[PDB]
Amino acid sequence: LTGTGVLTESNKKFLPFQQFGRDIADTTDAVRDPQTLEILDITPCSFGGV
Amino acid sequence: AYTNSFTRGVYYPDKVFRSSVLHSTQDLFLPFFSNVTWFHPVLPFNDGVYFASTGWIFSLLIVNVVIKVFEYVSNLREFVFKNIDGYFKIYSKHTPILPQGFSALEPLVDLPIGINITRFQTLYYVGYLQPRTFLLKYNENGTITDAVDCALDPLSETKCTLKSFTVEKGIYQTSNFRVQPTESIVRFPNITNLCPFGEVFNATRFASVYAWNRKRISNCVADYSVLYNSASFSTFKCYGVSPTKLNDLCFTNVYADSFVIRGDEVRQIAPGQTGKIADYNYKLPDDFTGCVIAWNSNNLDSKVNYNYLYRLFRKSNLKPFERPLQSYGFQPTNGVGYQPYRVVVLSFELLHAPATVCGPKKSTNLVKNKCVNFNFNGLTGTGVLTESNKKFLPFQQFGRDIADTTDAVRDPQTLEILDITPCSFGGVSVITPGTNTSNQVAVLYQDVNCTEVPNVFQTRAGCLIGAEHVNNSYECDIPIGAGICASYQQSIIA
Amino acid sequence: YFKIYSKHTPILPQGFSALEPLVDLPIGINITRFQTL
Amino acid sequence: VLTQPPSVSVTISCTGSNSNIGAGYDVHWYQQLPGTAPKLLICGNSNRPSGRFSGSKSGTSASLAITGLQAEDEADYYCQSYDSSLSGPNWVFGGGTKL
Amino acid sequence: VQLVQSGAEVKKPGSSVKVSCKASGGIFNTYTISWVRQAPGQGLEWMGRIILMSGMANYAQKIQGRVTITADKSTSTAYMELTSDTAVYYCARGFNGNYYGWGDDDAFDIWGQGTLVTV
Ligand SMILES: *[C@@H]1O[C@H](CO)[C@@H](O)[C@H](O)[C@H]1NC(C)=O
Ligand SMILES: *[C@@H]1O[C@H](CO)[C@@H](O)[C@H](O)[C@H]1NC(C)=O
Ligand SMILES: *[C@@H]1O[C@H](CO)[C@@H](O)[C@H](O)[C@H]1NC(C)=O
Ligand SMILES: *[C@@H]1O[C@H](CO)[C@@H](O)[C@H](O)[C@H]1NC(C)=O
Ligand SMILES: *[C@@H]1O[C@H](CO)[C@@H](O)[C@H](O)[C@H]1NC(C)=O
Ligand SMILES: *[C@@H]1O[C@H](CO)[C@@H](O)[C@H](O)[C@H]1NC(C)=O
Ligand SMILES: *[C@@H]1O[C@H](CO)[C@@H](O)[C@H](O)[C@H]1NC(C)=O
Ligand SMILES: *[C@@H]1O[C@H](CO)[C@@H](O)[C@H](O)[C@H]1NC(C)=O
Ligand SMILES: *[C@@H]1O[C@H](CO)[C@@H](O)[C@H](O)[C@H]1NC(C)=O
Ligand SMILES: *[C@@H]1O[C@H](CO)[C@@H](O)[C@H](O)[C@H]1NC(C)=O
Repeated sequence: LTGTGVLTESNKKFLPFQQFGRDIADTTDAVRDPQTLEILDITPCSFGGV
Repeated sequence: AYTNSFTRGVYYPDKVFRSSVLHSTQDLFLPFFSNVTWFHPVLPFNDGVYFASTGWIFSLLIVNVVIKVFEYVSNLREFVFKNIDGYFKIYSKHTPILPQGFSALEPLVDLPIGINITRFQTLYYVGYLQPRTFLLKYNENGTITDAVDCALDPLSETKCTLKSFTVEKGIYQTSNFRVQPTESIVRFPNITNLCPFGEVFNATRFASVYAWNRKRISNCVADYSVLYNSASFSTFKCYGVSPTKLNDLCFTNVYADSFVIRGDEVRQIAPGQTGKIADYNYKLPDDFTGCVIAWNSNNLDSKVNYNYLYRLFRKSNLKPFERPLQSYGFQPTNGVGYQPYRVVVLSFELLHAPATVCGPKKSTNLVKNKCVNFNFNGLTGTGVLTESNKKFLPFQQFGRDIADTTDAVRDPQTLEILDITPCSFGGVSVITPGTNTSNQVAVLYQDVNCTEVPNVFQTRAGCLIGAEHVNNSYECDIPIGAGICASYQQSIIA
Repeated sequence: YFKIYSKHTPILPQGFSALEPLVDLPIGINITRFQTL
Repeated sequence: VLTQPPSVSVTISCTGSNSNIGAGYDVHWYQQLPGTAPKLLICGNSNRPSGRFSGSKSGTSASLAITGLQAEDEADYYCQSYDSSLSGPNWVFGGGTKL
Repeated sequence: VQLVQSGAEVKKPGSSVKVSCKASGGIFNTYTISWVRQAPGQGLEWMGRIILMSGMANYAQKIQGRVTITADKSTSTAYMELTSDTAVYYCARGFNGNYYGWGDDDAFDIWGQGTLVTV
């Protein structure tokens, strides 16, 4: 499952069978690291008007 | 024996973590409060199966854990078995103690098998899954703590509509109501205009094959039924078209070519054939479209008959449809290939002109005061047909309203005028007191008569079912419309 | 289709009147000239 | 009745008369395996259904050609044609040849 | 198309038999049903043909007067029945690849299982 952004440690807890999570608008919010199983949050890369 | 699956058979539809969120999903679920077969035996497998107990064979065999078809090796026992796109999915949970209380089943294993199972055996409750929409409530830990079957009843529909497990008092539109057609009718003018086939097939005098005669047939319907079910046709064959489809197509013109030849000569009146008739007297083109009909006409021709002529010599070959000599001399006593056959060839002409020759149009009876699919003399529509009080001019077939929509039609057989009204439809709304006081609702069908909907109060706004009508006025609470309000007392009143 | 429309009234004169259809003939021919007899 | 050789070890002949084969009428061919109904292998002069075979007419005779001693096709082969004599239409099957 | 016939049965000699045949496959290109019999050790014999549309049937002269064929459109069946041998009676549809309908140059392409009748 693809995406782009900044990966940080998550404080969320996934159930043992869950691989990634989604927010209210059904957008990927977090993923599980498939090798060590830590949960990583995905934040957007900053952008905005200048 | 059956039991009540109060709140069971729900599973996590995917591998996605959700938290503190309400989610609407469509998947194969066991409906709430279903009839689950209770065993103390081979079962069907459909879209998916719910199974519970207090090994399996699907040949996919699960024997406690050894799974073989492909091979894989790894209180209330609650399972779900479904298979999609070749994957056999097993869901499972084990709990202490069908019982009450909601619980979702976690995925156990996804098996990439690629097989279609329709039966299974167990070596004990069996339920079935089907496409339904469920609302799921997740907690902070990603666990499903509750669920709503959006198709179970009107309150569940309201909860799904509002994306909430709690409903505030008010009136909400949750779905539409629409009356479906129950029958289908087609109506056409009762036809008397049949093609003069009698002068082709039931005539007394025929031209001989060397100079055959023809009729031009127009402005009629060809009742092919009369010809193919004839009591005496020895052969009947069509080229480019099947006899059973002739009534569904219209030609510009059809022509009936008739002549007399001997019995065994009849196979020459066909495309691709050669011989004394095919080349010298009646040439039948290889691109011929039409039907050839022939029969034994001995009784009306043969004599104890040097009448019909054909040729033995012609300097050059004939081209399609052109029209030295010898007489046949038909005799009452001969073999089947040597008495006379009467032959009629019906050619089918299609060109850049209005079609003129069709088959008869069949009609159904007329249905009134019910929703039907219909077409009157070719113009389609749907709705309820009633007697009209309108008067059409003698040449008018149907009428239209201000928005150029069919309003009425004339019955093509009896010429009465029928109005077309729409099949009722409208929003269906749920009138509910807050969930914090009561969990019962009244349902309003907008602009629907109560007699056509399937404690009923017919109002101007629509048909209100489940609320009772009282003669006491009150300050309004949940407005319905047209001066009517509803509230909760110990039941819902209007 | 050769369409004929027609009406017959007692008595060009003034006054509006529409002509009702008389007959629709499925002929398939192009006419560019005509004669009255 | 159409005349056929009792057996053939190749081609299967079928001889009639000018009232049925020399009449121009189509001669169809069938292969009947023991235990079941006959299967059509030739329609018309030499057309065939899906599923090695050919044939032709000459005078009042006709024949079936089978090429290659494949498997053990020890079927009873029959010819069929329309007969235009007697006092009415009838269809005639040949004596039958064992291959 | 598929043509299903009756199973085997035994009658007393001199009595009558009715053999059914149902063209359950489609019935969309079937205009006529023919009956052919085969005595044990013998070739095949045409007995008759019925045109389903018209209800008319022709028969082999050798059995004329003791055989009838009935076409029941409503069930898509043809009944072959005899009055007063131990042959197998086969049901087959007529077919021609050059034209639709029926004639003299057509052929029996799809055959049923064969119903034997013995005494
Ligand atoms: C990744 O490899 C480590 C060994 O360093 C192993 O302990 C761990 O379980 C593996 N992760 C997965 C998801 O298999
Ligand atoms: C289960 O089936 C019985 C009839 O055997 C019926 O009376 C009962 O109402 C059904 N219950 C449910 C929930 O469908
Ligand atoms: C389902 O059965 C059909 C045969 O009717 C087969 O072709 C298809 O591949 C099967 N489905 C799967 C996922 O294998
Ligand atoms: C969520 O998990 C924590 C353990 O970290 C537990 O204490 C808490 O009760 C759980 N929440 C619910 C609603 O069960
Ligand atoms: C010919 O006339 C007979 C009545 O003698 C009738 O039954 C038959 O249908 C007619 N055939 C045609 C084509 O009109
Ligand atoms: C329909 O048939 C009846 C005979 O019952 C006849 O009187 C009526 O005029 C026919 N209708 C039309 C439109 O021809
Ligand atoms: C709502 O629920 C609370 C209990 O949590 C109850 O005290 C309150 O009276 C209820 N309100 C209404 C209008 O029923
Ligand atoms: C409902 O239909 C009946 C006819 O069965 C009619 O008498 C009644 O007035 C109608 N009521 C409404 C509100 O349309
Ligand atoms: C309202 O009053 C009428 C008499 O005018 C009576 O027939 C009817 O039953 C009453 N309805 C209710 C709900 O009390
Ligand atoms: C009009 O004339 C052309 C020849 O110029 C002809 O092809 C066409 O079909 C005619 N129109 C109609 C309706 O026949």
